[PDB]
Parts: sequence; C-alpha cells; structure tokens
Amino acid sequence: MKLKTTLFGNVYQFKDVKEVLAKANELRSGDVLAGVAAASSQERVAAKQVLSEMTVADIRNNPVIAYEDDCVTRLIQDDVNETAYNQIKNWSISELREYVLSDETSVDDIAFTRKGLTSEVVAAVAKICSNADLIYGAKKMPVIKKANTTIGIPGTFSARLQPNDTRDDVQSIAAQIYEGLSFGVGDAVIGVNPVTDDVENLSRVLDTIYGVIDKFNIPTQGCVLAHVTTQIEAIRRGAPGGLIFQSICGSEKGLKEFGVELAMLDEARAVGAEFNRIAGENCLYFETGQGSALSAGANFGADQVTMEARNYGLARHYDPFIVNTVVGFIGPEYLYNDRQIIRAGLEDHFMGKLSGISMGCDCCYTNHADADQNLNENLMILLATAGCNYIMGMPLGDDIMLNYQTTAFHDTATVRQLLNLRPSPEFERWLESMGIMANGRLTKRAGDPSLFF
Amino acid sequence: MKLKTTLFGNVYQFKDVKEVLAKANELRSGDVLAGVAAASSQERVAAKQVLSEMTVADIRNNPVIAYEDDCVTRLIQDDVNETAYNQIKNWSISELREYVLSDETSVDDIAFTRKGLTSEVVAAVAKICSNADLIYGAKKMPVIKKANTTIGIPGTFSARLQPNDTRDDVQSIAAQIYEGLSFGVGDAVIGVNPVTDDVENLSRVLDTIYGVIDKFNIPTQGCVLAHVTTQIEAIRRGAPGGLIFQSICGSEKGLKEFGVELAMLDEARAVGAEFNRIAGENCLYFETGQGSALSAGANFGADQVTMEARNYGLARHYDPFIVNTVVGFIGPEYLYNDRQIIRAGLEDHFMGKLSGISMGCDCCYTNHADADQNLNENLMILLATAGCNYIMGMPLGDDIMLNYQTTAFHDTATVRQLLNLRPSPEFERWLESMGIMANGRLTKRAGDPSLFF
Amino acid sequence: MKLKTTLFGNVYQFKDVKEVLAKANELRSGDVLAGVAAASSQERVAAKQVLSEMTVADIRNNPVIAYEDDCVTRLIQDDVNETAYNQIKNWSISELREYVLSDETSVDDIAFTRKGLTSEVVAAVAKICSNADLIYGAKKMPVIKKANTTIGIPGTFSARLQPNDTRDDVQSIAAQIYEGLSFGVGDAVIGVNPVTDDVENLSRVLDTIYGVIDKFNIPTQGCVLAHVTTQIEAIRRGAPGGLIFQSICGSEKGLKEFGVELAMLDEARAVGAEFNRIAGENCLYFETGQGSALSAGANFGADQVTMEARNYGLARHYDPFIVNTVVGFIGPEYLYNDRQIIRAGLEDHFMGKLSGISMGCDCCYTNHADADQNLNENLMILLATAGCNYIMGMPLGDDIMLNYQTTAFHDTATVRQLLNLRPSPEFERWLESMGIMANGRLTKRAGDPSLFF
Amino acid sequence: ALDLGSAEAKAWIGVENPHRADVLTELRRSTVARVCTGRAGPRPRTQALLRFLADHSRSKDTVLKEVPEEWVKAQGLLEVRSEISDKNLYLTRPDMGRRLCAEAVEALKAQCVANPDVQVVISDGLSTDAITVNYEEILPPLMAGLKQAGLKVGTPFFVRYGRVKIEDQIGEILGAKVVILLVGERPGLGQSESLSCYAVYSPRMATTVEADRTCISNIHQGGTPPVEAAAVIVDLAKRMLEQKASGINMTR
Ligand code: B12
Repeated sequence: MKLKTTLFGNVYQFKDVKEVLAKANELRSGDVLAGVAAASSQERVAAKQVLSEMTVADIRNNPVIAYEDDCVTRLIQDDVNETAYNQIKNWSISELREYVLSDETSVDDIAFTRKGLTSEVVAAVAKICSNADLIYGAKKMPVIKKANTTIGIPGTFSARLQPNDTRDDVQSIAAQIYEGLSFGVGDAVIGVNPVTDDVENLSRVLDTIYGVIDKFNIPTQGCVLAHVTTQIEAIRRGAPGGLIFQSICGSEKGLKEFGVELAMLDEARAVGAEFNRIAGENCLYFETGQGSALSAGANFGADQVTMEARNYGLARHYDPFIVNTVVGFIGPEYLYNDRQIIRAGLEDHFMGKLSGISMGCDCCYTNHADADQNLNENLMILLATAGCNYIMGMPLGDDIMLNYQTTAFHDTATVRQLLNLRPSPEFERWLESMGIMANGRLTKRAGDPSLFF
Repeated sequence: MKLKTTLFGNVYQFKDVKEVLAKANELRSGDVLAGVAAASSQERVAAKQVLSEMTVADIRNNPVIAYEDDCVTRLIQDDVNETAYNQIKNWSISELREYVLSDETSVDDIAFTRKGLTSEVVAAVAKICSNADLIYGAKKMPVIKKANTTIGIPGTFSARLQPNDTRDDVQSIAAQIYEGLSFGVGDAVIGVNPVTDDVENLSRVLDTIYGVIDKFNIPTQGCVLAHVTTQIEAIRRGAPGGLIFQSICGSEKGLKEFGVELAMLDEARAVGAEFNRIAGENCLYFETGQGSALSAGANFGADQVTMEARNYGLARHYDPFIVNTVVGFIGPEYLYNDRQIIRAGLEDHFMGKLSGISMGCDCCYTNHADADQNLNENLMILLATAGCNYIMGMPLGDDIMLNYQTTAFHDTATVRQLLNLRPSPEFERWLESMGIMANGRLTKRAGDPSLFF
Repeated sequence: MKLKTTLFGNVYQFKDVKEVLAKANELRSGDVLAGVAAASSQERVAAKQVLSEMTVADIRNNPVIAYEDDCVTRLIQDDVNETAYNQIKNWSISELREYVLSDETSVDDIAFTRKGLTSEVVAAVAKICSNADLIYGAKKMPVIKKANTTIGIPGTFSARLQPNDTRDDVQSIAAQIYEGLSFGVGDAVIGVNPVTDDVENLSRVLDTIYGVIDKFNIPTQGCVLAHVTTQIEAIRRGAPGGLIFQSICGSEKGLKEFGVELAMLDEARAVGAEFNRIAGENCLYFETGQGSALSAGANFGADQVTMEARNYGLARHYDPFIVNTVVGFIGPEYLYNDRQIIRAGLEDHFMGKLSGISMGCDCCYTNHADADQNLNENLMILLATAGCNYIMGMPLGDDIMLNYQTTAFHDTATVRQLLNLRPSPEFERWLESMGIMANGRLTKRAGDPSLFF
Repeated sequence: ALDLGSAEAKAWIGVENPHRADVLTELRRSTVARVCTGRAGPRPRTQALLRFLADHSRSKDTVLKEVPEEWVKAQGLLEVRSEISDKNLYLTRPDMGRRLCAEAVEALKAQCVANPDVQVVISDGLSTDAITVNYEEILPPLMAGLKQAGLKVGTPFFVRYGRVKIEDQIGEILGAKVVILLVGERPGLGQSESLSCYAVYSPRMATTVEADRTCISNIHQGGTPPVEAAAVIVDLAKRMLEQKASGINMTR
C-alpha cells in the first residue's frame, strides 16, 4: 500500500494507516486536542486521497488497536464474514464509497457486503464522503429492528421519550411522559436516566413508566439508563424489563473506564430473553458518541471518528433494538460548534447504518459549546432525510437534570409532518385510537397531556 | 391437577400428563404401534377434555422426558420467557386454544405469548384443535425469515428445489434445477440429498448448484443435506456455503441415534457466520417428522405428535431460515393413510408456527403407505391456505433416489396461481427478469428448462 | 406602542421600530458591520419580545424608509389589500407567527392574510422564528407559477441550469447545458450570466440556449442575465425571449445603484407579452440577497433581513415566474460562516414564500467566506424540505466566471431521489421520453451529456 | 408586560383549548420541566420560544463567570489551580484541567495535612454558581461530619479550572485514603447551581479508572439539598474506608 501522495507538486507523506484515517477527517476540535488532525486543508485532502486509494484489505488488516491487545478489536475481527471480505478485499475505499452510493447497489447487495467490513473500513468510507454523501448513502441503507414497536422502516421516524427528573420524582417523570405521548413521542422507548443507581429506585422509576404503558395499552418499551449491572439486578428482582441499556466505548480500555465487561452484555441478552416484556427479538439499547474514547485516554492515537465506528462494530455483535450517538453531549473540546456537530451527526448515523445497526441520533449540544437550539433543528431535519431511526424528545428539549439541550417533542411532530413520515406502525395505531394522530398529523386535541385524564 | 373426567356417566381416569397427551391425539397408526393410543373414541374425547382443563403450568411442569435426563428438555425449558410464562401459567389449554384462534389476538400478542410456552404445551393446543382450527390458527401466526430470499410473508409461498440423483450425477442434478427454476421453484433453497457423504462429493454438488446460481445471478441459496459435520468440513475447505442442514429428533436419545450433538449446531451457526454466502441473518435448515423418535426407541412412552413439537422447541433455539416436517416420509406404521397424513401435516405446521419457527412441509407419502399423489395435492393446498412457508419441488414429484413421492414443480405454480400467492419477493423479481413470471403467473415461455440455454 | 421590556430585572429600551427589527435578528456579520446589531444575547431576546408584542399596525405604519422618499416603500404600501390588513392590524407579531405555523391555518387562509402584510411585517415574523419554524412555515406556504414549466407544486423540485463561461464561449455554454440536462437540471430556466453586456452577444448566447431547447423540444425557458435594457433590446430585435431578468434592491437608492427604474420592469412585462416564447402567464426572473442594500449605502440604518424582505414586496408587484436569493454570493462581511448562511437562506426563503412569490435559493458561498461545499449541501437539503422552489445547477457547482461555489447538477438529483420529489411535470415528461428519468430517478444512462449526441 | 425570567413566565400554561385545565396546572406544578406550553401546529408557542431564548442567553453567561479570588480567600480556602491559565483554555483543554500546575503540587505538600483519611477538594469545574450558591450549606456539615464520630480529616482547598480526574493526582500527592471532589457540573438551560461529588478510594493516576469513582450528582435546592447531601457524602466516606473500595467495587 501507499502512504504517500503528491498534491500540487508537493509530496504528502504519512506514517501509517492510523495517521491517514485521522487526518482525513473534516476539521474538529477533538482531533486537534488528540493531536492527530491535519495541519491544513491541503494535508487533509492529501490524506483523503491516500485513504481513498487504500484497499479494504489495507484498512481491515490495520485496526487502530491490535488484535492481541484489544477485546473489541477481537470481537470486530472475529465477526467478519470472510467470504464477503474476500470478495471486496482488493476494492479501494474510493470504489467502496461509490458502491455504497450507487443506485444500482440494492439494500440486499449492501446486506452481504457490510459483513466483509470492519469498523475501520466503515470509518474510512465516511471520511471521504461529503455531507450529502453521508445523508444519501445512509438513506439507502435502512436497518429495521423490532421490540414492541418496529423501528427503521423507510417512511417512518421514531422518538425516545426522555422524561428525566432531578430527583427521579415520579410525578415529574409521569408529567413528562403524558406530555411526550401527546406529541406522539415514545415509539422508540420511554427511557429515563436515573439520579440514583439503586434497585429500589430503578424499580420505582420502571413502575412509573409501565404504570402508564399498562393503563393505556401502549405499544412501546420502558428503560432505565443506569449501569447495566443494576438494571439486570433490578429485573432479576422482578422489575419490568423493557430495553436494557449500556453506554459503550470502542476499545477495551474504554470499556474498563465505563466499568463494562463484554460478559455483562452477554448476560444482558440472556436476562432479556428470560424476563423482558418484549414481543420482537431485539431488546438491547446502546448509546455512543465521539470523544468518549479520547476522554478515557483509550483512543491510542486514533481519531474519534474511527473510535466511534468501532462502537458500532461492537454494538452490531449484540443486535440491539436501538443505538444512538449522543452527538454533542460532552462539550466543545470534542465538537466545537454547529458545523462540527452537524458533520459528526451525519458521520455517526452513516457509519451506524453501514455497520448494520438500528442507528438514531440524540441531536444535542451543551451550553458551553458554540451552539444553540437552531443547530438541533438543523441537524434533526438533515438526519431525518437521511432515514435516522429516531431522536430524543423532552419538553422543549430542556433536560432539567442532564444539563443540556436535546430536541423537543414538538420537533418529532415537525419532522414527521414536514417530511410525511409516520411513527412506528404499532405506535401509530395507538396514537390514532387515542385520537392524538390522524393520517400522520397531530389532531387538534393533541399536544395536551390532559387528554390522558 | 385433575387427571379424570366423567363422560356419559362413565368415569375416565388417566395416569399422568403424558398419557393424557397421547390419548387426546386423533387416531393414527404410530400411536397404536407405540401402545399409547386411546382404546375408544369416548376415551379420546375424555382425554381431550381432561387436557383442555389442564393449565399451561400443568403441562409445562410435566415434560414427557425429565429435565436432568434430557438435553432437549433442558434447551426447551431454559429458553422460556418466564415473564410471559407467568402471565399464562394458570390458563387452561382450552383458554389458550381460544386465545390463539381469536381475531382479537394479534400477531404481536402471539409473539410475546409463545415465548411463555414449552413444546408440550404447543402439542396440547394442537391436540384439541380441529383441522380448520389448525389451518386458521397457523395462518394468523406468520413466521418470517431471511437468507438471500425472504420467506413467510403472508401472501407469498416458497418452494425447495430438490434435485436428487441416484449417483449424484451433476448433469442429472443440473437438469432438474433448470426444470425447477422454469416453474419458479427454488426460493426456499436448492437442496440436494447426496448419496455419498464425503467432502469431495459435497463440494462437487455445491459447485454444480452454485454454478447455476452464479451464472444467472439467482437470489437463493444452495444446500447439500449430508451430516452437519461433512457440510462444515466442506465449507471450511472452500466449498460455497448456503444453508446448513441437519435432521433433528425431540430427545437426547434420538439425537444420539442420528449421531448429532447440540454443539454441532452451535458450530454450524458460527461457520455460517464466517463462511456462508447469505445476505440475511438466517442460514440453518432442519427437517423433522412424526415417528422418528418412536423409531429410535427414544419417545419414552410419548406420542409422536408431542415428540414432533419438541423438535420445534429444539429448532427454535437456533433460529433457522427454514424448517419442514417430512410428513409421510417413513411409512404406514406411523401414519397409515390419506386422513392421518393430512392431519399430521396440519398438526406439524400449526405446532411449528406456534413455536415461532419458519415452518414448511414436505407433503409426501411412500409407496407402501395407503396413499397416492391426490393426497399430496389435497395437503399442499390445505397447507398453502394455512400459510405454509414452503413445500418441496421435484419433476412430477418423483424422487429417484429417496424412493417416495413429494410435490411436483407444477404444484407450486398451481398453488400460487390458485391462491394469488407470490414467490419470495427477491426471487419473484429474478423470475420476472428471466421472463418466467408476470404478475405472479407463469408466462407462456415458462415450464421450459431449455429457456436457460 | 411599547418600545421597552424588562428582562431578568434589566430594563431594555429601544429607540424605534427599526432598531427593534435590527436587533431582533440572529447574529450576523452584516448587522454588526451596519452598526445595527444587538450588543448582547439578552438584548437580542429583549428585542425579540418587544417585536413579538408589537402589532401588525405598528410595523406596517413604520416602514424603514419613508413613503414620500422611497418608491419601493410606495409600491409595497400601495399593494396592500386594506380589507385583509384591517382584519389583522391589531394582531401581535407573536400571534401572526403562531397563525402562520398553525396546522389549522390553510394555504387559502394565508393566501388572503398575506395580502394584508407589508415587507417589514414579513420580516418581523421571520425574526422571531426558529430554524424549524422557518422551514415548516415555508413548507405550508407553497407558491406556484407557470412559464413553459410549472414550478412550486408541493412534491416537486426545480433547478436553474447555470451554464456560465469566462468568454461567453458558445461551445462551453452548450457543454454545460448538455451536462445539466443529463442530470435533469433546467426546469426552472436555462440562464446564462454573460461577461459582455451587448445585444449581439446576448442574441448569440440566446441562440445557443434555444438551439438546444428547439432541437430536443425541451419544455423550459432560456434567459441571459444582462441588464434589463439589453435583454429588451435584444428581444425587440428578434432574439428568442424566455425569462426576462433583473437583480433588485429594497430601496430607491439601491435601485439607482443598480441602474434600474421601476418603469423598466413595466416595459419588461409588456415586452414579454408581445415577444416571449412562454406558454404560461409568468415570465419575469429576479435575484436578491442579504447585504446588497448595505453595500449600496441604501439600507438607511436598517438591517439586511428587513431590506431583503422589501425585495420580495417589490418582486411580488410584478408576479415573476421565479425569484431566488443568492444567499452567500457577496462575502463574509455580510454573512460570515456556515451558521449565518444557513440561517439567512431559511429566512430569505420563508420571507419570500410569505410574500407570495415563487421563491428559490442559490445555495452558495465564496472562497473568502468561512464556508465550504458541505455547507451548500446542508442548506440545499434543509431548503428542499422547506419546499424551496428551485436551486442552481453547475458542473460540481464550480462557476468559472462568477468565482463562487453553488450547487452541483448532482445535488438536484440527490435532493429529488432523497426526498421523493419530482421535477416540474412538463420537464419530467421530457426527461422520461429522453430516457434520462424513470419514476423520478436517474436512469443508468443519465448523467452522460453524450446521450444527446 | 411580562419579564421572561419571572415566576409568572415560568408558570405559564400555553395549551390552547385544554381537555382538563386543572390537570394541566397540577402537571405544571409537579415538574421543573417545560411542560404544558402548548403549540402552534407542531411548533412551540411564541412565549415558550422567547423564554427558552432568554434562559439560554443567561445560561451562556454562567459558563464563563468566575468566582472572585477574594471570595475563595474569604471562605478561608487555599486556592490552587490546574495547568489551565484561563476560562477559554479550560473549555478546550480537558487534559490540562486534569493536571495540577508545577506550583500547585508544591503548595499542596506545603500547606495541606499529610496522609489524611478523607480529603475534601472543591473546584469550580464547569459551573461557578454550583460552588458559590451551595458552599456554606454543604461544606460546614461535611467537615463537621467527618470529624464528629470521625477520623483524620484533610484540609479543604479550592482548585481553579479543575477536572474530575485531577483528584487522582491530589490523592497520590497527599497520600489520601479517600478523595472527595465537589465540582460544578455543566450548566443547564435554566439552572446553573447543580453540584456533583466525585469520590474515590486511594486513587492512582496510572491505574484508576472512572468506574472506580462514586458519583453524587444534582446537589442543590432543586435536587438533593446540600445539607442533606453532606450527610450522604460522610456516610459514603465511612463506607469507602470500611470496604477499602469505591465506585463499582463497592457492595450493595
Ligand atoms: C457529561 C457526562 C458524561 C460523559 C463523560 C465524558 C466527559 N464529560 O468527558 C459521558 C457521555 C462520556 C458519560 C458516560 C457515562 N455516564 Co455520565 N454524565 C455526564 C454528565 C451529563 C456531566 C458530568 C459533569 O458535568 N461533570 C462535571 C465536569 C467538570 O467533570 P469532567 O472532568 O469535565 O468530566 C468527568 C465526569 O463527567 C466523569 N463522568 C461522567 N459521567 C460519569 C458517571 C460516573 C458513574 C462517574 C464515576 C464519572 C462520570 O467523566 C469525566 C472524567 O474525566 C452527568 C450529569 C450531570 N448533571 O452531572 C452524567 C452522569 C454523571 N453520568 C452517569 C452515568 C451512569 C454514566 C454512565 C455510567 C452511563 C451508563 N449507564 O453506563 C457512563 C459511564 C461513565 C464512566 N464511568 O466513565 C450518571 C451518574 C450516576 C451515578 N450517580 O453514579 C450521571 C449523573 C447522569 C445520570 N444518569 O443521571 N457521562
């Protein structure tokens, strides 16, 4: 392989695959912080070209963290279909980009082809895509999963109801649930980040979520986003099991930071199978986001886009119902502004769909980042055109407890009615019977939580 | 637990759950042979009522072979969703029957409910079902899977191309393939039963099947139905992997008879994931049929319907692409005549669909059974109305090396055009492009294998 | 009339309506340059609220340039339906915003209501709208016009073919036309910006455009975007008249800068009616963009958003076939970066549609602005979802004589196939007959200009 | 006339024609979340958008604001800082916020008590308000707690521009058995005074991972009251010493 190109008469040399992968990234603050970014636009383009000219084999055989050193690498490499790999191994990344984008490439063509990829190869493709490339490419790669609702069907758009409270107050959680449902949010999941990581509290929060679900016979699932171990314990002790959640990181060291062993995710699937109130076969829920590996000092010189792709490779092994990046959840040190947050959201979603996972996005920003709510509204709509499986919903997007701004309940209704998209069909039926939705559109009586009383 | 009832003033007492399960069956030669059948019609009806009044808990807690003594029982029991079981455990088998048949019970309702069942409970439901019950019940329980084709979608109907030869002659095999395809057969699988169980021969047969598949870009999959171990070995050494097959039995003793270990089906799954040319997530193929356990001395005093259901509990663990009973494959000692073979076919299919597997049927009979081709045609149509996922196809149904009569290629085209059913959507598209099919119907030029030359 | 509010205990007072209009704007470089921007985020929000509580009558009665001193103000004010105005005059800008966004407000409701507005009121609404508001509001305000193609029908999306050359070389122009058409670009207009503003050259360029149009019987229209007077002169002397173009400014002073009199647009209308090859009733084409007035010294202390709205009030008087903002045509001094250019694009389009004109957008940026092609791709997709009537098309978006980057021909095909939008129905029929389009999608043979040879 | 920062603005019900308007007020009372603001089509109502924008403008200011050097001194606190020199650099360089500057290390060994059982560290982190508003309410009872029926309490000090991981270095330098950090978490839209406690048993820069820490979050008058939180942190400290473990390695 070549680690070198000549651009405008000048030679641009790179040390290894890892460097090419990193410097090919569109400019972001995290790459600069990691020390791995290109020095200029010229070096960035040179990196893109070098990368585009590398084969699938070049990138597959050079994972950013070595096989013997990393259990995530091992999991990713060991999940490769070697027959599918052998077919494409001599393709250039340029050819793979064009293949993904081609109108003559079907969903079924990609279904086999993606099995010959690794996360690094998935990342490589994203790095040489424009914003429209990422959107169009992602759109023609639907990924459909099923819990008590079906998610990811083209022409549909789902949303997580995120009814968080500063004290896990059940009346406050309930109030937000009723508000979200009145806007048609919650077909992805009704999922709460709890304040206290504790079995009594987890059960109480789950009891509250499922009290509403059972009262109104809602086709959906509940979730409490505590550490996976405590969810499992709660469910084993008799709490209602819907989706089981874990935040993940794309390296072994990153997982250790999060306190996660792969064995826990195996156990999560086994507990789901024994206990969980789920009709379909998918019941896991992962969250991800650029910068997490870097924060953990667990990127090993790799850029945050490659590391995020490795999250999806790990996630794919467990065939989850839903995954979302939390695109601007952390701060400006990893993604500084509107431009960077949008780009990362498009990258993350594209990479997830290429990896064959049920990819959504928490379109979000923090108050110490160079961003505002118009960014969330920009990105949510772009990703919706990309076939994003789901976003979050909170009242006006104001998380009173996680201290950031996500998308409003309003925004899911806006997206759906703007683009003629429906909820999950199971959830849509329920909304119709409740008188909340008619023909994909909020009725007059919708958006009013008192409807449930 | 009541093991007794009064019928016309006469007290009918049975010893245990197993005897109730056995005697509740409709009359068949296998049960009489097994010494487990009713002594009279009245006793049969008494057994049916006693069974009807037994609970899910009664049957679940009393499998025909003990947990500690039988690995199939263990696999079945350890796969139960205990939350789903807890919801239904106090239901009578009568209530469960009415539940399955109710138009107020949705596919998603059954999706969760079935996870609370064991195979014995599945059997119990079938035993108190009439023929129309079995058909209508099965129809409202679709099971959909995906290899390179999607099978099981309501409104579709698939077929295995079974191009068997006395000497595994590649020219004979190819002839029957071209013939099958010209009738639109082969969307389930192109699957050959080889006469010689060795790697070289397996690879040569696979080469022939995949020669045709590759030349015409056929969306389907190939399979050579040797022992699991030879299939794996062939595929590891580079032969094209499509579906991986194994015949199964509903007891540990029966698996031993067959020479199979559960570990082999585990390996088959992993070998599929590394090697196999499959776009979708399903790649295993099982065959089953009433009588096999009884033949193996491995029914442990249980009737052949209950044992057959246990096959589906086994199969479900491995989430196969396809399963079919081979309904009248063996002889009159287990299913004697038209009536018994039809009843068995309806039972097998219903139980398969209730168990949540991709259930088809080889509608067939032997020449030493009290049956003929008109029976095959009766059963294939009835099962088609039940939403049977697939049947077999051979030239006029005459298998020249397995020595029995299955369904003709003609029969799949007849069924589709009679009932307005389509092939697998991927395969249908291929047929349309070949000029073999238009609007679900054979074109004038169809039915002519020379079309491929 | 309140010109004051209290925000967080701090009293915010503004001098007049104009200062309220200016400071209510989202931050942009143009406003700071004009000295009219807010001094803080709090003041911006205070300005927004004060504006929100002002009535339609407050804004209508206080245009940024006086009636007696400005002919554009006069044209705007004299075009008001006073019955419509009387119905809404006491509405707050807050109520008008909620009115426009309400799903209970129909297209026909807005049809009458908008006639009661002036451009300043249109601006005021946009100033208190979020990005999603601007997009959803615009989408529910379709504006449809007809030349030889119909543009603006919901579910459609048009594109100007912009085949510009450094030397007006007819072979270069034709090359780009054949390229544009092969991607399905040109249903809005085939419009060339000439380097030399004389009749002979205008006629030769028109001859080239209409040479292509006539040979292939293309339903579209041509245009050469010289000064109005040269277009008229060329057309009177026998050159093919399609659309007649003029760039406009929102003040009398600004029109003077441009060298245009209102009388010229009157003559253009009449010349169109006598000479032009147009089946429908619309034949005028205006371009606009934030900053032009400020550049001309003709903003009179008003912000560039309010002045831009005044362009649409001007344009609406002449019922043009098409209008587009040229959003980032000038430089960073008026719109600095991605964020500001997107916001401006959304504002411009919303205001255009609210004004009842056939509003499109040249999604573009310059090389001395803080922007790149990914910005163009972000904005074009967002605007497409807003029902933007048309964008530009050039080969990869590179204009070789206007020295800026607009959208690629690729981008229109991407948008259409991403969002399931069609071309103008007349043009789509032509594309289908050329074999370039099927069911809204580029055929295999599309994207190849040699198809016309 | 309405001030968007007022209680009336915060209590505003916006739902147009309510099915049951008394339920709405009860819902609005039950949460600090922005429920019951209604809609215009699928979009937010104007007043709701305006208050959102007002709160954001004020939120942005809270990320940039710094506690006076005089206030830290007035609390009787030693002020030390990380490698970060200013607020702008803090936001973009977390790696420097996780490390004491050269003079900070020396000042700790000079001025703090060596080898304490429980070391209390305070830092502005991402929110100054989280420190200033809550300080007098949490610190006294916490110190009095670790002393009363307690053990060898360290001397409390303020770290400017601190990130959570800095407590590992602080633990090694002072030889502390338990290190308690009280730090400002990132400001919310409508709240800035949310404090969190990150506590760890016998940390080591080279081996300590994030999961080794126990977190107590959302400390404030709208979450867990500082006074009530102080008693939780004391009991947490006792348990850490008894078990010789923290974070995920603790029992129950
Ligand atoms: C931002 C954030 C994160 C980021 C941290 C990365 C970063 N910031 O660089 C990401 C997104 C990576 C993250 C991940 C997780 N987080 Co977190 N996080 C937050 C959040 C919103 C902000 C924390 C903050 O502002 N810290 C202040 C600043 C100054 O500290 P910092 O040095 O800049 O950042 C450090 C801490 O944020 C720390 N951290 C972040 N989350 C968590 C969670 C735990 C248990 C620990 C020990 C440390 C920790 O990581 C950084 C160390 O360098 C809080 C909510 C809140 N209102 O505080 C939740 C919160 C602290 N996180 C929570 C949880 C549970 C998690 C996860 C365990 C999720 C899961 N279910 O698996 C994971 C694993 C965390 C880990 N072990 O590393 C809980 C803590 C529950 C508890 N009482 O123990 C909180 C309170 C949210 C909630 N559920 O209510 N999170």
